[PDB]
Parts: sequence; C-alpha cells; structure tokens
Amino acid sequence: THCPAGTEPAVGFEYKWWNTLPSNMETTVLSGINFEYKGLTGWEVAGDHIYTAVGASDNDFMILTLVVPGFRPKEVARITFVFETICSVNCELYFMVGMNSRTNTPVETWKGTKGKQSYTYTIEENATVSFTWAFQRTTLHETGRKYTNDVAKIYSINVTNVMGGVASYCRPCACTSCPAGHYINRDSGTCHLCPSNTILKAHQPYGAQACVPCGPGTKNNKIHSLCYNDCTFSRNTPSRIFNYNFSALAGTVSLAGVPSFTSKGLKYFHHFTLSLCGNQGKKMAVCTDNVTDLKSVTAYVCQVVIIPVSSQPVSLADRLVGVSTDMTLEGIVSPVELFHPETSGIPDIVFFFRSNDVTQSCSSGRSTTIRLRCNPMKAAPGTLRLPSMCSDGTCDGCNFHFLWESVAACPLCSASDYHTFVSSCVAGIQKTTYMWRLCSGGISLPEQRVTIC
Amino acid sequence: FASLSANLENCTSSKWVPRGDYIASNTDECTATLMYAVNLKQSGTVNFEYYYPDSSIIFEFFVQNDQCQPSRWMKTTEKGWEFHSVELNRGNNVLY
Amino acid sequence: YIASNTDECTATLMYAVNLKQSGTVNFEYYYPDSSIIFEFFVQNDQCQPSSRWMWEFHSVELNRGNNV
Amino acid sequence: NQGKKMAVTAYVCQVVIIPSEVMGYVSSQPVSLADRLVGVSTDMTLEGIVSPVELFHPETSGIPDIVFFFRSNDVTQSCSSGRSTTIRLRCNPMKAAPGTLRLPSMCSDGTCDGCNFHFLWESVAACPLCSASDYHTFVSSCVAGIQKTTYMWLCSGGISLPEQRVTIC
Ligand SMILES: *[C@@H]1O[C@H](CO)[C@@H](O[C@@H]2O[C@H](CO)[C@@H](O)[C@H](O)[C@H]2NC(C)=O)[C@H](O)[C@H]1NC(C)=O
Ligand SMILES: *[C@@H]1O[C@H](CO)[C@@H](O)[C@H](O)[C@H]1NC(C)=O
Ligand SMILES: *[C@@H]1O[C@H](CO)[C@@H](O)[C@H](O)[C@H]1NC(C)=O
Ligand SMILES: *[C@@H]1O[C@H](CO)[C@@H](O)[C@H](O)[C@H]1NC(C)=O
Repeated sequence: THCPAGTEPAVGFEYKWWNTLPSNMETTVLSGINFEYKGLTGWEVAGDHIYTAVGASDNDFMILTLVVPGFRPKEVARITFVFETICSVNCELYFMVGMNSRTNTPVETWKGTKGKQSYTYTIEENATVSFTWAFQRTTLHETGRKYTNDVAKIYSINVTNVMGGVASYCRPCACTSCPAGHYINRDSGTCHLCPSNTILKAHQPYGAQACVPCGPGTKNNKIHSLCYNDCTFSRNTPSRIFNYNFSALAGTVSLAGVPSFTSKGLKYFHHFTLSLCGNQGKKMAVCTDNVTDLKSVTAYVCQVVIIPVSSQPVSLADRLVGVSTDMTLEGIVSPVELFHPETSGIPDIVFFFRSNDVTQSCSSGRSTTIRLRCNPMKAAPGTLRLPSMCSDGTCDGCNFHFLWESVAACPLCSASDYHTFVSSCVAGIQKTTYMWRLCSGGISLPEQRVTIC
Repeated sequence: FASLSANLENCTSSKWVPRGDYIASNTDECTATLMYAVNLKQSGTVNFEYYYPDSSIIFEFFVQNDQCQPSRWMKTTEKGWEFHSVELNRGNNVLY
Repeated sequence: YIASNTDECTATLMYAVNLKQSGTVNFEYYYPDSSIIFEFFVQNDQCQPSSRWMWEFHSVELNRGNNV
Repeated sequence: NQGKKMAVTAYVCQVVIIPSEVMGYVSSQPVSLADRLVGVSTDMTLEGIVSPVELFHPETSGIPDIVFFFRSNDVTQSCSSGRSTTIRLRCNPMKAAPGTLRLPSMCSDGTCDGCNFHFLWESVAACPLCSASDYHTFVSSCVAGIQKTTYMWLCSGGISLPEQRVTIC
C-alpha cells in the first residue's frame, strides 16, 4: 500500500523470509586451511531463515556480505539482527563492519551456542558500509565434514536510513524539518515546539513522547539534542540555600593511573579525559587512534588506555542522567565506599552521565559516575585523584569513577555565614569585625567601623 | 631462518610457528622476529605473500643492509593474500 | 693516524669486511683524555652485538660472518 | 647534621647532568659550592657578599627576607675572588608543602653572576616563631551579662590557639 503523503518517504530493509535471496547480500566461502576465497555458496536459504552451508571443511568461513552504498537521512543507521545459533562448540559470529570501505573490523564476536537475540549497531557517519557475518563451525581443524549441525540462523534483518532501497515502512512527518527544539508532529499539522527544559529524540518522530524533559540541575540546549549543565547547582537546606559552583571544572584534564604489567612484560595504564560541564553541552573530549596513523568518540568523559599508544577509545558520557548531591539518581549510584571521607564534611556532590553504547559485558550499558568533593587546602584550581582501591576504575565493569577535589566545589555561602565578633559598648568603644567561620567566593570580607557609644 | 622471540619492555614460548603450508605469528603481546641472513651476490628483490587479517598485530618487514644501516610498516590486506616486494642491494642484506 | 672529532658529536668509523676465516683485528688507539669516550664493537652477520668500551695495543676476536 | 656537608663535600653541590636516556644509559663537572660559612642573617650583605635580590620576585608575605651565605674555598682563574654561594630564604603561607625550592627565572642556570650561584626556597616553616601578643584579640565586653574571649592569629608554629571561656559579668 502506498505511503500517505503526510508521512515522510522512508525506505528500509526487512527480510523476515528468505524464499528469494536479496540482491544486496552475496555468499562467499573462505577456506580456513588456506585462507583463500573458495567462491562457494556459504549460506543456503531455507525460506524462513538463512544458515551456514557445509563447504570443503567445517573450519571454512561462511561469509554473507551485504553492501549498501550510502545512508539516506551519531545513530544515523541502527541495524538490528535476530541471530539464533544451534551450533555446538567453537561457535563464532564475526560480524564485521567496513566503514567507508576500510578493512573489515569485527565490532562484536559472539562465542558459543546462543539463542535468538537482537543486536543493534551505530553508524557514526555516512559512508559505504558492508555487514559481513563470518561463521566458523570449529576452531580446531579435523579431516572431514563431520560437523554440519553448527548452523547460525538469521531470519530477521532490519536496516534503517538506507539509500536506494524499498520502502518497507514509512515514518511520519508534519514535509519540512522543524527547527531544533520543535517536535515533528503530523496530526498537529504545524511545527510544534517542545516545552522548555526538554530534549527531543529523533528516533521516534511523531508526537512529543520522544521529547523527554531534562534531569535535575540541568538546562536544555538550543538544539534539544542533549541537556546542558549550568555548572552551578543550587539546592535548598533548612539552614540556608547551598550553591555549589563547578565553573572552573569545564576545562578538560589529563589524569592517568600507574602502569600495570600484563601477564607478560607488557605494561598499560588508563587515561580518561573528563569535561564536567560547560561549552553549551558540547562533549568535545574525544579519543582518537593516533597509533593507527603511525576512531574518535564524542563524550564528556572519554575512555582510552595508552601504553608507554592511542587504542581502545569508547565514549563514557553520551546521555545525561542527573546532577544532585544524592547518591542515587535514576537508579545509578557511585561506589562511595572507595572514595575516602572528605575533610570538609559537607554533603558530597556526584555527577552522572551515561553512555549510550551497550555491549555484551555491559547489559545495562555504560554508566559513568563522577564524584565531586571540596577541600579547603586544595589551593590548586583542581586536583582530580583516582580511587585508590580501583586504580583502573573498571572494577565495577560498567561504572567508571574518579574523584575531583577543588576549592570552587564548595557551596556559595550566604550573608549570615561569616562569624560575627562584634564588640559591645563598654567604656565608650565598640568594634564590629566579620569573618568566615566552607564558604566559597561570595561577597568580600567586610571591614571594621568605629562609632561612639 | 632465526626465529628470535624477545619480550618487549614469559613469551619465549610464543614465536613465529611453522603452522603448515604457511608460518604463523604469535597472537599474544610479544616481539617475535623472523630473521634471514642471505648474502646477495647480485642486486635483487624479495617477493613474499603476507596475510594481514587484523590491525591488532602490526607487521614490520625491513631489510637491514650491509653496514647494519637501516615505510617499514606493512598496510592491511583485505580479501586476497596480497603481494609485497622491496629492492635489495649487493650487500649482506638480513631480512627481518 | 686518524683523529676523532673534538666536538660533542657522534662520529662513527665503520668498516664492513667479510672474513672468510676466523681472525682478529689489531689496532693501536690513543686515549689522551677521558672527555671523549671510546666505543669499539663487532656486529656479526645477523646484525647483532657479538667489552664495548676501551700508544698501547688492543685486539679482539672475530667470527666467520660478515663482521662490521 | 652537626656541620656535616655530605651533599666533593659541601652543603651545596654543583653538578651538571645530561639526560641519561639520550646518552644511552651522566654525572660530570662536580665542584664544591659551600666549603666555608660566611654568615647567616636577614641583611642582604654579610662579609662583603650579597645575593642578586633583583632576580628574586618580591615575596607575598612581605616579612624581611632571610639569606644564607656559604663560600667555597676553591679559587679558579674565572673566579679570582673564589666561589661564593648565596641562598635566599623566603616564607609563604600558601606553601603547604614542607619545602618548595624554585630556581630564579631570570637566571635559569644560576651561573649568570659567574661566581654566585643562587636558588630560592619557600616553605611555611621559614616564618618567624610568633610571640604571645601576636594573635589578634577579639574579646567581647560585658553587656547584658555576657562576654566572650576568643584569640586567633605570618606566625609559624608556637602555642596552640587558645579556646574561648565564659564567665559571668
Ligand atoms: C597522538 O598524539 C601525540 C602525537 O605524538 C602523542 O601523545 C602526545 O605526545 C606528546 C609528545 O611527547 C606529549 O607531550 C603529549 O602529552 C601526548 N599526549 C597526551 C594526551 O599525553 C601520541 O602519539 C598520541 N597520543 C594520543 C593521546 O592519541
Ligand atoms: C526497524 O526497526 C524500527 C524500530 O522502530 C522500525 O521503526 C523500522 O520500521 C524497522 N525497519 C523496517 C524496514 O521495518
Ligand atoms: C554517503 O556516502 C556515499 C559515498 O560513500 C555517497 O554516495 C552518499 O551520497 C552519501 N549520503 C549522503 C550524502 O546522504
Ligand atoms: C619463563 O620463560 C621460560 C622459557 O620458555 C619458561 O620455561 C618459563 O615457564 C617462563 N616463566 C614463567 C612463565 O613464569
């Protein structure tokens, strides 16, 4: 049925059945023994699911390569698979992605027998991308095709934002792109703006349901792509109002742990580039592959391990969770037991920023916790100290936590904060001197005045 | 051929192994050097086929010359085995 | 004789001779002052170190390889 | 160390060292700088030896700076008067570290004078030991039957801060 003119023209790939092999995907066999292209038929269609066929030997790779030239408009394309593996042992699904026709790189490699599951991948930028699923029935080499039970079933393939493809499903639109901050809505009939302090998601176009309000202690960016942190948090207490400042923490810092030897003599140490707030929500802390040049991920906190170099870059701060002094925020907590109790004793502040990427090791995803502290003796603009118990900070598996200490982190004291030492009227003389008793900045110290009694 | 393997700073058990029709590099983190000392009586070249599956392990092929005097890194290979060749002089060139 | 550079610069005097037989090298070296250090080694056929530091008389042993 | 100059034996030792990794492994040109004691006082001049105070920045505390003098006995052609070493002492309240020795910015090598080698040391302990009357008095007078006596402080160490006491008026 023809897509209505109201909805935007959307083309997507969906192959729930395999009675006819799609022209985009082609089959090829790479022999495991000789590592050469056999030119065989790696995968045989069964009408409902595609499985690996038996070649010269079970060790041979069964390649099914699907190539798309471009993407029709950093999650421009979210490809989803449904892989069901009846394989017995030595079961590898080398799902490789070729960015801009580069050398194939396996983003995810499942091991062992697994059930049907959905896996999503992110295409950072538009380019020619080929999805190749390589299967090896057995890692060990044995003579004869004695293992044909190891077959991988992929009966569903979904591709989003594809160029030159069929329109399997059409998404709705009002059809011009609404300005940033306005949620696209077809039933309304006009570009309608989201409420203030809310961020809109482009994955779900219709309605304001995808438009989500910002978290505590945050401000909305003009683009509404992600929330922005004002760097000044104000909370109410019975005594007075506490205004914790973090303006000086906008700049990035370079803190790395001590090198650690591997099982062999190789040594490594983790280095994180942290940008707490500021820059109008721009998370420019990026880690690149300088060693490759002889990619880059944009996040407030950047993860990279460098040997005595630039490898394993993954984003740590993609989505803002919340900002407040409470330990818990949207079900995310920091390991406060590792952080030593601060000397000042004021309630500690913690910042939360969760990364969007989800891996096999991190089923719940990568959530980053940043603990904020204030210390009067820290005369330096900022002293970021790694937790002693977890030098690498990866002991939690998904929560990476550092400790920052600076003078500016103390709350902005009110007027009544400074200690009063006014002298009373005896012998015709009185003195009024005011000085601080945890205060940060604020009005200068008032001078003394003399008056007759 | 001298299959010298040394730790970069035990991996002594990890070195370039004669897997079969092809030799195989060590997967773990160590420096496995395959060196050949051949005295070329005439100017010539070397032609060897090298498979570069992944960028995790780097490949270096430099022929040090007669005086021990020393683009060394080999680019990744996709699809086929690919082909490599460099020029050699009349000196006692030692391939590594 | 030949003179070393009085500057603080690394100047090397290299000879690549192919010994068909095992032999030695016998050379006289003058060391007036310790300001300039003297290094003398032999690198075997696989470029490799075969002690290193030194009118008097000096001599070392060489192998059948293309000693440099 | 009971006068033992174990830092050639001198209180201040002069040695220029090239990087060891660049060489391939460093300790050369050792000469003693502090063999004879000249004098110790806050005055700039002592036995005809002065320090280049113009190179040292004015201290933040503002108290009269201290300078230590130790002259080496060796006399060379370049140094007809001999090697005399000047050490400038300063105190800074914000120097929470036990000691921060900072080289003169104008003369990085410290050999611009030719015979006078001078460094700058800053630490909290360098401040003078304040007396009893140094701490500021903020005693409250007797009005409405209540009075408070609180004492608080450039002082270094000394007697602890006295606590407040309450007494009827
Ligand atoms: C890529 O960038 C530079 C290029 O060599 C290297 O890292 C820097 O190296 C310089 C040279 O000593 C240091 O001064 C810098 O401190 C290094 N950067 C950091 C962040 O420490 C290295 O080759 C690569 N580094 C990274 C981070 O990709
Ligand atoms: C892929 O999944 C998304 C998730 O909502 C869906 O909108 C889209 O229509 C799917 N692709 C196809 C071709 O149906
Ligand atoms: C994506 O890149 C391809 C080339 O790799 C290009 O042909 C295509 O037009 C691009 N898509 C755009 C610009 O939307
Ligand atoms: C050290 O290397 C030797 C040489 O192969 C090996 O036998 C020994 O097991 C190694 N020591 C270890 C692995 O602790």
